[PDB]
Amino acid sequence: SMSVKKPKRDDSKDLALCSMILTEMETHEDAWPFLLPVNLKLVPGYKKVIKKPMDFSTIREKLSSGQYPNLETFALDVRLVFDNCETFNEDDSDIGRAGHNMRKYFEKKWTDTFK
Repeated sequence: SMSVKKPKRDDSKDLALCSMILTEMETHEDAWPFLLPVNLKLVPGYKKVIKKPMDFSTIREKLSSGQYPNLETFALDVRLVFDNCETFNEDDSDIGRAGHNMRKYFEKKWTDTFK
């Protein structure tokens, strides 16, 4: 509350560390459904159904330009990429399985780096 604060967690390396995680997600062999925005002209149903599209390139641009106020807003956009994928793709598809694999990979890196 006013003039009463928990001890200051060091957040000075968060930008760099989120960049490294994002590099490792970019270079994973199952990243290919997630590298670029879904083409809304060429994928019937996507625009109407997926209210907030998100992809790795868009997270990279937001990160590089100071559009994440903190490390949690960064994790929300990463998770959004996988929630969107589950919304549109069957579990038993190459893309559906890719999404599950990447989400696992992300959550471990996140825990090991920050928890």
